[PDB]
Amino acid sequence: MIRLYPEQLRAQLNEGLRAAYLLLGNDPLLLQESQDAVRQVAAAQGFEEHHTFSIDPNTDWNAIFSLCQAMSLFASRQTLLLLLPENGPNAAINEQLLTLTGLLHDDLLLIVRGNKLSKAQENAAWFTALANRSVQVTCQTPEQAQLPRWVAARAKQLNLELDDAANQVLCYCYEGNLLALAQALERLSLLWPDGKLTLPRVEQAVNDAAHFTPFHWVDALLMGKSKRALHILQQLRLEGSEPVILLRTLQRELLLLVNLKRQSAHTPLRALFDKHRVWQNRRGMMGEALNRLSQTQLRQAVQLLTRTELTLKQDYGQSVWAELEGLSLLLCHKPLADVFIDG
Amino acid sequence: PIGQSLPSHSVIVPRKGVIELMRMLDGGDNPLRVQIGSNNIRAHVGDFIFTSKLVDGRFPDYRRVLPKNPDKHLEAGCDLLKQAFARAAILSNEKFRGVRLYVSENQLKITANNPEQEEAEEILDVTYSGAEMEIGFNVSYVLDVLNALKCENVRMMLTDSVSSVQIEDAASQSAAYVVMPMRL
Amino acid sequence: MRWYPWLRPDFEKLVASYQAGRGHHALLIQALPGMGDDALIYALSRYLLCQQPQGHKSCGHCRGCQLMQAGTHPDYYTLAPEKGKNTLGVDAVREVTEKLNEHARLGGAKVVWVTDAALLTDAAANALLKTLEEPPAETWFFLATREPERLLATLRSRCRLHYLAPPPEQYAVTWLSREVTMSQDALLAALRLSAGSPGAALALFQGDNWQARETLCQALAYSVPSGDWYSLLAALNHEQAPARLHWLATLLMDALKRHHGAAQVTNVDVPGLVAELANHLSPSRLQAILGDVCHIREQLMSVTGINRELLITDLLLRIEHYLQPGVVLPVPHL
Amino acid sequence: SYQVLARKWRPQTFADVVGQEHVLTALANGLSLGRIHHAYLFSGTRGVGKTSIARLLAKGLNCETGITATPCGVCDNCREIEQGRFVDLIEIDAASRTKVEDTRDLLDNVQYAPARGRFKVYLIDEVHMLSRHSFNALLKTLEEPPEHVKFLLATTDPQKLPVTILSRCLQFHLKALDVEQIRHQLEHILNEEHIAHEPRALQLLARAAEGSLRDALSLTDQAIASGDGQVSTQAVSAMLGTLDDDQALSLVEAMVEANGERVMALINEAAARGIEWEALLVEMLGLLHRIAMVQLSPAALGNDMAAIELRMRELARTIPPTDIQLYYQTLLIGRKELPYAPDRRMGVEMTLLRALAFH
Amino acid sequence: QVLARKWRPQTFADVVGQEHVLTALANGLSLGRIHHAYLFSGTRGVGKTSIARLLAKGLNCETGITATPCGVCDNCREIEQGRFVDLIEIDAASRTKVEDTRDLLDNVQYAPARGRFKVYLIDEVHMLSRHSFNALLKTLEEPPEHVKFLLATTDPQKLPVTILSRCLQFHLKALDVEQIRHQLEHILNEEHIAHEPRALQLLARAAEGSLRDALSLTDQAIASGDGQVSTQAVSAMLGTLDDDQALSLVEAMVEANGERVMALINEAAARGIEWEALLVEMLGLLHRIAMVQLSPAALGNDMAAIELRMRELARTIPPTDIQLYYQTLLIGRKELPYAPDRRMGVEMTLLRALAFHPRMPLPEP
Amino acid sequence: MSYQVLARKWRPQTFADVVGQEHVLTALANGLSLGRIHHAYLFSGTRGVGKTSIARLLAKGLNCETGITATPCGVCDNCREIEQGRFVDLIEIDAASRTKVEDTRDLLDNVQYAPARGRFKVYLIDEVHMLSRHSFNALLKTLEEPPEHVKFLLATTDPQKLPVTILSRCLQFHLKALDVEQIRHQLEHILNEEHIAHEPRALQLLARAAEGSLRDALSLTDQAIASGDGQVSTQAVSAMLGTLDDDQALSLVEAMVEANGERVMALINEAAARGIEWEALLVEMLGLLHRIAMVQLSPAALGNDMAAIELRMRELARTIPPTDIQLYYQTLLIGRKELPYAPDRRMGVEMTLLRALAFH
Repeated sequence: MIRLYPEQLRAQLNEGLRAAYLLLGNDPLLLQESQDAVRQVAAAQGFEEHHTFSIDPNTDWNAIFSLCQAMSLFASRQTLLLLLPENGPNAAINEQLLTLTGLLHDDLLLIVRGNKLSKAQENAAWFTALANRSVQVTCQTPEQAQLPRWVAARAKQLNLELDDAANQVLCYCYEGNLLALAQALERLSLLWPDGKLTLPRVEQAVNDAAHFTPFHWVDALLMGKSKRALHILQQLRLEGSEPVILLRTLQRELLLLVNLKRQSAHTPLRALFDKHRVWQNRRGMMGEALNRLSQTQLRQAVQLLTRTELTLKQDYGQSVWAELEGLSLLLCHKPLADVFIDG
Repeated sequence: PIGQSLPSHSVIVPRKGVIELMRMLDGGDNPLRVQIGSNNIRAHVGDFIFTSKLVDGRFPDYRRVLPKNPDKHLEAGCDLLKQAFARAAILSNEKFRGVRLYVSENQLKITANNPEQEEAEEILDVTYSGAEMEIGFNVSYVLDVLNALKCENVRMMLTDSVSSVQIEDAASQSAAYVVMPMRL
Repeated sequence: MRWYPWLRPDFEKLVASYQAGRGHHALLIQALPGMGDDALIYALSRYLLCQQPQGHKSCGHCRGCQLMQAGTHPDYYTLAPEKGKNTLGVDAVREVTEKLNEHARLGGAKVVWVTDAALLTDAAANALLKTLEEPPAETWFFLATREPERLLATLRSRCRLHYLAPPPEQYAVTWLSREVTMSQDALLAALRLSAGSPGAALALFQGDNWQARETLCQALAYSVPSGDWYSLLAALNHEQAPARLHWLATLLMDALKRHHGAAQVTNVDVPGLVAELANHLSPSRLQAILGDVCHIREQLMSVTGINRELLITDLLLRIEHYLQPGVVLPVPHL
Repeated sequence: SYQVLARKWRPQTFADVVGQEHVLTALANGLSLGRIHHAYLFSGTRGVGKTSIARLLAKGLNCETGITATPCGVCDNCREIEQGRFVDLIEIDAASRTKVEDTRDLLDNVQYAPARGRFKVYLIDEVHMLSRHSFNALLKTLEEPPEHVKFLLATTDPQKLPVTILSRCLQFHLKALDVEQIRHQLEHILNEEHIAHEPRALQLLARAAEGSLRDALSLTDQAIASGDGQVSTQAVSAMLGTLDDDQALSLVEAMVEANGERVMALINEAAARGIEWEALLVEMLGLLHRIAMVQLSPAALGNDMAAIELRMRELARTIPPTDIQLYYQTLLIGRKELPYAPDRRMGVEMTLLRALAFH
Repeated sequence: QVLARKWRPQTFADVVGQEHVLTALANGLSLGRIHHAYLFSGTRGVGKTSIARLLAKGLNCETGITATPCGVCDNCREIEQGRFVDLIEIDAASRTKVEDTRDLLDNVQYAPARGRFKVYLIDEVHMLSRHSFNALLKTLEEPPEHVKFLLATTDPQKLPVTILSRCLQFHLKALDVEQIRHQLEHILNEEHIAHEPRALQLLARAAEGSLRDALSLTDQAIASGDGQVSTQAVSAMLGTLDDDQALSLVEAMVEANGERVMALINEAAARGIEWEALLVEMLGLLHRIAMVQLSPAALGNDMAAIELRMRELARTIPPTDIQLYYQTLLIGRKELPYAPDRRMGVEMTLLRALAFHPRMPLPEP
Repeated sequence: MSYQVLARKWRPQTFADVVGQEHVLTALANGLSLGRIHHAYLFSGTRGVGKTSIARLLAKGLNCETGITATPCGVCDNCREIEQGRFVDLIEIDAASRTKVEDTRDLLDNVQYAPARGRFKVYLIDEVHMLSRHSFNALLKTLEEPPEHVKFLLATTDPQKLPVTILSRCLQFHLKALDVEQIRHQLEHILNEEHIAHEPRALQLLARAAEGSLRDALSLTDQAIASGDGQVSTQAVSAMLGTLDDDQALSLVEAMVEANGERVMALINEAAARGIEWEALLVEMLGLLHRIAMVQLSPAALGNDMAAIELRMRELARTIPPTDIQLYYQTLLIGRKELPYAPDRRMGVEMTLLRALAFH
């Protein structure tokens, strides 16, 4: 099935009545955007009878009219938003999905927003007979990389200048968060009279409806900035953050650091920062930390990380907040080395 | 009174059966005929043949349950009473439907209160000698028997005092019925 | 599982006993339900419900048997766990139980058998105490566990236990071997690794578990010298991690055995590897390590939100930490 | 199906139940006097006599000889008590029930006063199960319930049972039952039973009854079931997985020998028969304890490792106190940690390994 | 019977300690510094409640408003009698519903019908649903000038902070064995019932600062007996001896004894009395001794006279020894489970301390 | 008699009223006064931001009797109505019973009804995150294709329980924590104007003491006042802060590190005297040591919110070398396992502490 990118949704929308315009993707900004465009043009297209009706994981189904000549008290085509289960339509669903494919879907102009389906669903007969009439709109988000581009086009959504200096700083700090970034650009535009972004201006007031990712801290740590990383966490507190997340993300990078530290101490930095991942900008911070972080001193650190993780997670000890202070310096070993009793 | 002396058998019919049987009587059908077998029984009514495997196990006692000296004879009319009773329950206790009675001799009296305010009161007659029965019971049960009591002079044999009251038809003894008081 | 031959003699006694009402109507079969208990159980009900007829038969004939075969025997119950759960809830229980206070409903005794009583719930169990203790008429209850350990004591106070170990290893291997090809060492390594239970032994050769056993075995032999354990993350990182975690343990343990001079291993599916452990590692730390393999195996199972991986990794590094000097080397205690 | 003994061994009088005199007496005594609480709390192990003291009491309240220290055997009420049906008495397993729901209903019926009983007596057992709400709901009538109504609480544990509840019961804590108290009672029992008892087995069971008379009794039924008649040692030693062998010390020694193999190969086969590890463990531990004791006083012990006393002695003295403590300690922790091992067999090996690593 | 209930407090008289809380109550009842809200937290021995009825009865009488230790008029009396109108008692049972809370909120509107203030009184609030908590934020936040809500939450923890910021907190605390002992005696003197101070101590000790509970125990003594409160009934139905036993043994261990210790080992095994009771008993003493090391202070209420054994022990036993032992012991305690037996275990841990005695361990070869 | 009750006002009841939370207040009027208002919105943020106090100001300018102004309008009784429910176009329709599908159906049969006073239907739906899955299908109906007149004004303090669709659908304004000065100043003038006595320092205490909520600030004043005889006395506020707080581990840390004999016991006794859990107290001690131990591995250890106590943490840290910190730390940790088999955790703790003595 045709994959469409939301920005190109008009291609299939417009050209013809796509049955199931399946905005599977996940950037909510993208999903939202792919939804309303079908609808808008759908509602305009005599499907004003527009209802939303999820499809539970539950068998669900209700309005399965898809032609029956029942109406003439209120004739028209209607349109039916399906919000999908987690992974998509399951059995019953799939079934009654495969039924619709079978019929004019008359009055049931399919708009299936959701996420990526599961494979078997996509091989499941319903998701087989939609094809060629439906539209899959990949509503998936930019890499760090494509993110500025997008961001930059997106500026002009707001038409304001934005500043690409700022874009980046948005692309990093809102690396991957289109929606909030979109709203980000909104709050501040309002806030001023001018509402013209540019980097200086976006410093003075920063959208308190858009996050300052773990990265700031952890990256600060990459560097070895064992104080910097710490400060970002003072903030990550006042901010209320769930510790899980921090751990999660930290875990993500550090395990990446281990493995890359195994292979890196003999492989040029940062290439691997993107041969894997490690943002562009981090790549430097990251090529460093492999050199800084010698895999051994690195071992005890993991043992404390794990420790805290468990403290949380099995134990629900909420002192993981203090355990980290150790670790910062246990791991970094300071920007230098300075590895000490675990905690 | 009727029946036979002819053996009884563990014939414990359920809840349901008794209904259809009851159905198989009314004047109608044939008379109801039973082979009381422990096993099963074989009932004859209508074009049916109604047969249970019977639950076999005892059926709890039924002689003891008779009040302790049900004896004050509260010859009332089952109906009137059934009415009065129906009324009284309303501003009686709204939970259990435990009406409390202070049958004035020869008359009656009833004092009901629904905890939840209100009170209902009746004055009715029951040829009742022997001092106030002063017993309350679940009116919810009661009416049921009044009504399953096809007999309309029902003498109650109570032991006046918050203790069981047997009620029987005054007029026969067939339907004899016992409920128990409420609280102490 | 299936009815195996080694379920029969158990049955007979029990039905005998049952028939003699010497045999208590209760019953507990230690033996894995994996080593056959279920069929054994049900074989009993087969009879028991149809009232126990014939000396001892699984019952092929019988209305009870057949209606129980149809299952429509009301007497009959299978009384599995509850499916809104997956454990045998109280409610499930409350029902079947109370149906037995209405006597037999189509004759023959009833048999109300738990599939794997190992699987009961507590409100269920608590519920079942009085019924397993107290005998309702014609009830022959039949319970199944992986091991007796699958049940609570108060219950077992009243369980008329009919033990049932695993059948012997040899047979458990021959039995195991019939059905999985790969050397008897893998059968056994696995069987042994199964605490000798077949039923338990068998599972290993399925999947890529025993191939991964091997797999794992390989990476590790590299890991061990190299002080890169980290290589092993995957070999053991699995839905059967604990199992793979298990594959591994029985070798570590074999290396400590070499550390007490002991040819004896439970994974006779390679002794080289075993030697090298002891070899590159002081037993202290072998020993320390052995602890933890399970411990993770536990944790992978216990810690909510636990990164299977995270845990599989930490461990490797840390091993790797130990191989390393100066890095203090535990021994397990306090 | 087929009958049990445990129940059938339940009191009629205080004797049928071994121990808890504090309670027996506490009971005989309560009963006789006006020291009848409508709140009792029998807290003892499952049919240690949490349920037994309840029975005696019951018969005694609904002794149709009033309230009586002993329940005046026969009374209708008394003898029906332990038989089905008995209106006064309404008994309850709050086990099956967990719901509060179950708890609510219950409180309602106390009203209906028997058409012939003399204390509407209520017996809850296994109350722990019930939910919190179920618990708290009871406080209301533990305090002032309607008349006749009682609240004989029997609990295994009054622990899943609030302070206020205990605060509001006579708690006759039935303490536990000595192996011997048990052995004896059993010894007495089994012998009454036609089938030749079996001392060995009696003891095998006595210790094995777990301080609860009920099980004790249970065991027995069961031993017969699978011994298809007659209590015999062997059927019970085996039935019990119990090693009447000195393998405990054998292995201890072979650990001490630094002997790896012997220690281990032996366990593995034991595991084919799945042989009980614990039994084995407790013993080892004990020896050690004594030996050290034998060091202290090779007499001031109240040791029962006499057959090997000399062995004990021998050990005791030759091995410094210290090390004895230490052996004792090692394996104690390993036992602690035995189960943890995913083959059971595995946990014990560890324990010993660590010992064997100690030497 | 319910002497636990019966004996409950009802006047200021019946409140033991918390005189500060009484003084304060009396005081805030005089000058109008009364705030709407009160918050009694504390033990179920003193009763969260008792002190409330006292406040309540002090907040309204029929003689105006004055602090009053005891009933007067009706209002007060009633209040304490659990009869007053504005009383409006807030509790739980199978009751754990929203609807209950609602009503309260509603009478706020109302002015006291008999009281000089509306006198609602919660006990402990923690069985109720999530909603009812918040429902109160509102009314509390801004309360009438004639409705008094006297909260009690055993733990002020249950209660939200905005309303708690506002609260006049009063905390009731636990009561001594001595005070309890002192008490039980007094009460058993009122309902003259035999007791012996040792039985009293054994009881007073076992109670857990909850006089109500101390009274629960006394109840099953009287019943285990026939109204006696002898030490045996008490010590048996309680399963506890006297410190001396231990102390005598401890004096035995220090002094490295193996027989003495074996003996008292058996002494214990003989009274159908507990093994860790001892262990416990022992660590306590170690500490006390050790306390007495530093200050001529800190000694028990189950010793009114074994003070000297203590003083002594503090003096003679190097601190080291005291730790070793407390330690050896404590480990006993923990490990005692895996022991092959508690008695052995018990026996073995003392063999340990001694095998490890910082005097001398067992004969060592 | 509750005397004064200020924990009802001084959250934003006018666009200008409260001099903390401006982050939102500033862009709020530029949007509103201007026609560039959305159909639907979202409010969030910690209490005492006057969570709601915002949504209500939005409706007023919609529904003012001075058009669509973000300009204050007091002679506009719309405006006053709006600040209460009284305004017909303001529906204070809640969300705590609007959680079944049927609860929401009805609200949409009313999106066919025009501002009868204001110029927007303003459906002020607050604390939303309580709705069933079915409920969430149906609200989106008036967003997706939006009915303008209605304005749906959403307040929550949990924006997560509202789908991405809805979120993407709404414009969110985020309300923040109030700072020591924000609060202090707000009070300082408000109480200055409300003719209320503010001994300045009481503010700073209270300001400091609670930062995040403006609401809190006034609830605490209410007790402070009852205790201050109508006054925000420093005496009142310190007093109040004492009621709700005791530090027995810092003192204890000091006493045990000094090797003071009986001060430790004295303190342990006080710590019992005004009870404190012995375990928590162990742990309370543990953390202090660490904090000093970290003050020595990073001044960063003391986060900016810790400025309030940096001076002593700093200084405790600097009177003590960190090794000894990890020595005592070691001792405490061990003590911590003693409490359970400790016949008493106070003892367990005292016993533990008497060990600390020997290391001074």
